[PDB]
Amino acid sequence: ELYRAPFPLYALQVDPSTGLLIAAGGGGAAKTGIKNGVHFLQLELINRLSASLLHSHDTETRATMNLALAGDILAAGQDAHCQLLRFQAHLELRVENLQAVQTDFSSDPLQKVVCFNHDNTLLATGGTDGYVRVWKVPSLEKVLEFKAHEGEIEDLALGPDGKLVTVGRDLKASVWQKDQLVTQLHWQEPTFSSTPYRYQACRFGQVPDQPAGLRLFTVQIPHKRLRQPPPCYLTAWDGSNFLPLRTKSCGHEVVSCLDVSESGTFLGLGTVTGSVAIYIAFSLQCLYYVREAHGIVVTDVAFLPEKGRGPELLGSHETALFSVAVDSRCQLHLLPSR
Repeated sequence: ELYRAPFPLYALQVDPSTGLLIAAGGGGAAKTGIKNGVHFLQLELINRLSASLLHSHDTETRATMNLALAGDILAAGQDAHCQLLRFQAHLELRVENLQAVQTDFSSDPLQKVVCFNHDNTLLATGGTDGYVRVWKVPSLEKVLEFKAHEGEIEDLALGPDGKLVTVGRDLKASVWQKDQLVTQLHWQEPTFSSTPYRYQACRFGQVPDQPAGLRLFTVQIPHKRLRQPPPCYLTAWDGSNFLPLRTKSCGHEVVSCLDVSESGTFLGLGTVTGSVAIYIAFSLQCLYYVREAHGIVVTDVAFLPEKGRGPELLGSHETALFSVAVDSRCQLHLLPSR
């Protein structure tokens, strides 16, 4: 393992400019110290890539369940709230709290996903109540609010030219312009189909050097767990036209997380069983798979950035995926050179 935190990990971000690995989680059973927080780790090449705790930011009783990063600002989902933090280096790290706002309002509320728009002027959130809410940054003035799904929101993504994709437990995947529905994705719709599929993740990526480059990547999983579970699928969509270009089965292990490299070249997957995979995004070809790399659900994955401090750390290797899990561990996954 690269790092073992004092609590189960739920979310990961890698800052290209500072070279910091930001791992967040909670629900840790510990007498004194810390049960919930965000840990900032300095990545340093040594003799071999290595991680080291720089700053431990305590979140009191609130487990950080998701993260988004925008320059020096970190947005952190905690219970039914989104908290903002500013972080800067000097090696010391100064971490200021900024505003927070409640983003979910069910009878058992929880924020499930957060991300920025491109210019980091807006923040979009989604949770158990089915409402997408959009907030100005850093003021957290609410600018939009609308019902996106009839159940919990599982993921969302702000794409280029303003488009928002959302996926819920209501089996629908919806594409929005502000609060207006542009279209839905209809992949999900035989007679003896043992289970319907639901979309579990959604990410835009811009595949570099490709003229038909703009993509939306989704993951579909069986809605019901079955004795023999059917496979999960990874689907590449045209990012502008929303046509399904390629659908690849990606195993019977339930996919728990997706990430696209900053470049748009690579996809990372984690599963409920703790497995980790790297795919080539243009063709959905698996480059790397390790079964049960963790003991338990992989909660998030994140590539080493191709810009900033990343290249120096990567060395001869082609890319690096970090994974985190409920086992409180952060693993490194290196692709071979060339």
